[PDB]
Amino acid sequence: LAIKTRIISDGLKYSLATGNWGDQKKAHQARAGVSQVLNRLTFASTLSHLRRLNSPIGRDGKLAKPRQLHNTLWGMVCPAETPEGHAVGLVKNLALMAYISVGSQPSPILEFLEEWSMENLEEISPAAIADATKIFVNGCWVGIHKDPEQLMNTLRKLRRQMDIIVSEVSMIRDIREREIRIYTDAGRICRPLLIVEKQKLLLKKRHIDQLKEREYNNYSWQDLVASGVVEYIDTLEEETVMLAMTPDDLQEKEVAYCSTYTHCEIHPSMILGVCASIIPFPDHNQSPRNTYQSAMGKQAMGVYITNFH
Amino acid sequence: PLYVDITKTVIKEGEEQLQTQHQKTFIGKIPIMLRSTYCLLNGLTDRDLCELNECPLDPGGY
Amino acid sequence: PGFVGIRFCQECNNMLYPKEDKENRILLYACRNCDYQQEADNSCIYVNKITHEVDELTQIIADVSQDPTLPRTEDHPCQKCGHKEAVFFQSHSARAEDAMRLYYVCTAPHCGHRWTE
Amino acid sequence: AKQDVIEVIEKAHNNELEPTPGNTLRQTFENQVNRILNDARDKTGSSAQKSLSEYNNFKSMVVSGAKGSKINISQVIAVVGQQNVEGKRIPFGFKHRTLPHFIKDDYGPESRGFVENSYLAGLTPTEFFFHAMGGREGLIDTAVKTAETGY
Amino acid sequence: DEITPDLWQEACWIVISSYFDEKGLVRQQLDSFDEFIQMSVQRIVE
Amino acid sequence: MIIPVRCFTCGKIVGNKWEAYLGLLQAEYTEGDALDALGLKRYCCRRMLLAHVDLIEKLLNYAPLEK
RNA sequence: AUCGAGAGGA
Ligand SMILES: [Zn+2]
Ligand SMILES: [Zn+2]
Ligand SMILES: [Zn+2]
Repeated sequence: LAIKTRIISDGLKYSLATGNWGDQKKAHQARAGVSQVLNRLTFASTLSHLRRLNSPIGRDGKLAKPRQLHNTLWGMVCPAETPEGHAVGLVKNLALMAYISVGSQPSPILEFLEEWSMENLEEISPAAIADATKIFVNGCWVGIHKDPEQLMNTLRKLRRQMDIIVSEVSMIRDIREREIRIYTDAGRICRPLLIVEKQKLLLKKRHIDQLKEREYNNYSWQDLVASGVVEYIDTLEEETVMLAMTPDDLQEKEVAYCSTYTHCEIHPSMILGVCASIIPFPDHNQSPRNTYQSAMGKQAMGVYITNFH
Repeated sequence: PLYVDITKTVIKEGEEQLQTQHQKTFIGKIPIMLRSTYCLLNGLTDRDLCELNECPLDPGGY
Repeated sequence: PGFVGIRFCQECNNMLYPKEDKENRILLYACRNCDYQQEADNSCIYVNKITHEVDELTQIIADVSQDPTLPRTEDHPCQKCGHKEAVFFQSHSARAEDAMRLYYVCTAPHCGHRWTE
Repeated sequence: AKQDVIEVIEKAHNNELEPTPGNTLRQTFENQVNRILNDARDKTGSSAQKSLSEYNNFKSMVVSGAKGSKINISQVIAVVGQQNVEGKRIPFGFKHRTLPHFIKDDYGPESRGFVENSYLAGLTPTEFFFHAMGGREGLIDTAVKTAETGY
Repeated sequence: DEITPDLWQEACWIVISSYFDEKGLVRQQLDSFDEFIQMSVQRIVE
Repeated sequence: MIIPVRCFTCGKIVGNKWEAYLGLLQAEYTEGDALDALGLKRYCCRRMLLAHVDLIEKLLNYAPLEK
């Protein structure tokens, strides 16, 4: 009698039904736009709705900075799919291959750092920080290190064989400032990028052959990630990543542009979304036309579902 | 329906303690997103999905 | 002219503040917490460099050569060790947004020479 | 034009670029880079217009004034042109990089958003992203100015 | 041993097909709700 | 959902060629070879067959409401 | 029918 399931059931139902994310009494204080009715006009509309993002900046805001397509949105957010009206530049759609981290516990990473030459902040001499490197795990400074290069190599090696460090874990080394950042929390956007050797792709004909018969030897994308040829790179890790657009950019040329590539894109077309991949030859169109089609495909009429009867 | 195990121990005086574990106490019904690991459509083949009048191509997530 | 750094007390490990004994007029640095005091030698209390005429080589660190992002060249050899490879970039800092002068860092390990043509 | 821009970049890196009066060195550097690129775009558009024949429907609808323009013909045939955000080139969204596919401190036309190809040829993916930025800026201006104009 | 340019156009799309056959398209929502209903509720209760 | 009876542009019958087209496809024929075999000379009818998806088969998986 | 919210079109 003391307990009441009514609060839990009714509150969850009310939030999911109205969209006001908060208490029922604070209806005006609650934020709207969450829990919208699923668009079932067409399958593309349904998928785009299921892969939709938004930013709580507000439609009344006249500042153009939040709505501007940032350079950072590459491979994470479709550069064409956005509402034409007031929500332009605020409501966004996920890129096709974009995956966002579900979160993990950084305890194994902290234990491994303790096992390594990482020195605890309470034990370090105060004068050992100027020339050493600082290590941050999930935002909290946990210690200093004296071989950041070797530590980063070892951490990447662990991440590439499904060891204590999982694939989704971010690992950014900024060099100008000696900080080393390791991220594990949820909400981090990332995409799979092919790892590149000295100058060569790590993916090989053996991997492609085993993927060809994907229905026989159960060699799947999980095995691809485990073998260490594809890595999930988040946004902050992309700053230190040198990306080859295609393997054609690794071939030696008469003039050397980069010659130190560390990653390669699987395919450039993955930057598009769901309603933008329907466009044939989008590189021969003007961008507002691509955006108009991305908005207009959700209005296209077809078989929205097989069990419409 | 979500059930929670509750352990109530009465402490009054003179080491008069006794723990009564109210196993599987109902706390509320949590809405389940379709195609999740706790939906009845998880892992079901397309034939079974069609048997239950559900579209195999339906992605869920709602 | 040069710059002036702060001084610490040998008793409480607090900063020494400028002070002066009128009897001898000798630049003293007296800690204002305790009675400890010291005799200065720089004879300078405060400088304010507006032209910020400082060398960016001091701020440049030698561990940046291990960045797989910055460009590399073989046409500017290191003067200290003769190594052909070098990594170059701009000042990329405030009060140095202009002056696109290239700052070169030797790639070879244990040298880390930073210079500018 | 690419060779000329490389020459400006080398001159800037060798401290051989004396700033024009009333402008900063990066200001002078950019202004002349954009001048070179704009001259190249105008010249290639003029070449496309000359190449156009009397039976061309683009030219027909342009000379009639019904639709299109010289800039539309030029972007369709010769060169789309420089993509500009807030009146300047594509900003360094990353750490001194417009996209992670370039090197740090690269003020070349391709890095800063000079779409080298035409619409008929098709844009490379970096150019596609930069053109998407430009179109987004146009949409932002269109969707923002209306309330102030109505007031 | 190495992917030749005339085979890369097929190899890359085989890789992408493997990705979309394993992961899906609603994987972010599926995994987020699984995370919630698996550890987040227990974390709250404890 | 189902194969249209006629080509939209010219009105030639294409509703009796879907099963034969599928049989030719299973008989290792190229799509264009099958279209030529079925006498689809015009590219309108070639489109009408080549771009057709057959959702009636998927709809037939669900059980009928009335037995 | 009222309020509020969301999605949209020009
Ligand atoms: Zn003192
Ligand atoms: Zn050297
Ligand atoms: Zn026909």
